[PDB]
Amino acid sequence: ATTYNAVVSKSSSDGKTFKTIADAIASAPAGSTPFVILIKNGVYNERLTITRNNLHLKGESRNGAVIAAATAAGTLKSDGSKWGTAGSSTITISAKDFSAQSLTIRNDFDFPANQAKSDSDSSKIKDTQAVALYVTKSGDRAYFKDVSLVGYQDTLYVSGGRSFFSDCRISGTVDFIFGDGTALFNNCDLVSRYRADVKSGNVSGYLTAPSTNINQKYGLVITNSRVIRESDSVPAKSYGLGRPWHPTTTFSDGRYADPNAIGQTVFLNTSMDNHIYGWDKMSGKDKNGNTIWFNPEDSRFFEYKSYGAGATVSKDRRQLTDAQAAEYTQSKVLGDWTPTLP
Ligand SMILES: O=C(O)[C@H]1O[C@H](O[C@@H]2[C@H](O)[C@@H](O)[C@@H](O[C@@H]3[C@H](O)[C@@H](O)[C@@H](O[C@@H]4[C@H](O)[C@@H](O)[C@@H](O[C@@H]5[C@H](O)[C@@H](O)[C@@H](O[C@@H]6[C@H](O)[C@@H](O)[C@@H](O)O[C@@H]6C(=O)O)O[C@@H]5C(=O)O)O[C@@H]4C(=O)O)O[C@@H]3C(=O)O)O[C@@H]2C(=O)O)[C@H](O)[C@@H](O)[C@H]1O
Repeated sequence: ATTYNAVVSKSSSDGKTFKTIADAIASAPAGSTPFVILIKNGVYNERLTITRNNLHLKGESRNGAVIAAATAAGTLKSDGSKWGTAGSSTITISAKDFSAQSLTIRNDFDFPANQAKSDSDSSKIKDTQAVALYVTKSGDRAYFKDVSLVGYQDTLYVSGGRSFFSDCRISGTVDFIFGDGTALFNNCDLVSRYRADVKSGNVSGYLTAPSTNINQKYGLVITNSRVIRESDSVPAKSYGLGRPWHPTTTFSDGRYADPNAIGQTVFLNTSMDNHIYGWDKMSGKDKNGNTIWFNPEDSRFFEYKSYGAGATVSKDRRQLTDAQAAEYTQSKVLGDWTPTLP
């Protein structure tokens, strides 16, 4: 009995359909009853901040139903101030029990074109993070099935609660899955993108930059997935599996890189092409204003039965025991939440 409460389409000759996704959401009755919106094939140039609990979007197809906007952290608003990383997001989830199925969410910020600009070009943005999807601390129990997330730097920002990504595609360059949330990814393609601006021998990017608090049991958990390159031009040993993001945070003794954001990234039964070289470090500013490096060996970076050309086992790539791997089942990672579609 999978009926829809609202239908969005590009055709006016469709029937009683909404022209925009924002207008379909608007039609939802107030409160927390389930509301399911069908989004017909088309490119919808909208930015959305979801504040209604129990909201569910279903695209006609992942290939054809697209929600897209172009905004970098360094893009200026009317008041001439920056959007910032969080502010750059095409879709922001600030409610509970959200789901999206069979659709694509993009940030269309043209990172390569930006990088190709002359250094003296005043329109060349330095703050190049451009978030496609941001699940916030108010967005617990967010479920994405057969969803594609497109971007370069900082594609997916996962913060606070639990999220589950299933049969998904996520693409990017630098820290394209990042944040402190519990985010489980199963049967996903994680696509490392070509970088025209990066010299031969230098690092093109990092799949993950977790900021998971040390007292949180689960961070970024990747299972039964495929870590792939976008093209043959993506060089061997050009991408890190993760680096430790210790976010700039305000404390009683000043504002600096969070010492306790000791991120977790775990890969289980995941294929990796040879663009992967291993884990890496990341720098921030400490309480004194000095550079401080956060090292992968000090972080919760683990693999279990990786395979494919990028799957080396070495001292620098710690491996879970079978008994440790059993701790990373969906049931354990997501606790009392079983992701379900309406
Ligand atoms: O509590 C809140 O909710 C909070 O929310 C806001 O905040 C968030 C965040 O919580 C804040 O801490 C802060 O975050 C900063 C930034 O916005 C965020 O994306 C992230 O950034 C990472 C690095 O710290 C940045 O320096 C930057 O990385 C650069 C390059 O951009 C990147 O390409 C790459 O570079 C390569 C090599 O790897 C380098 O070695 C070198 O050779 O250069 C090349 C190259 O240029 O190609 O890595 C470097 C680097 O490592 O420095 O981007 C990183 C990223 O993840 O993309 O963390 C920042 C930080 O910790 O300060 O702001 C966030 C925001 O939304 O603005 C509110 O603002 C806050 O008040 C509060 O409310």
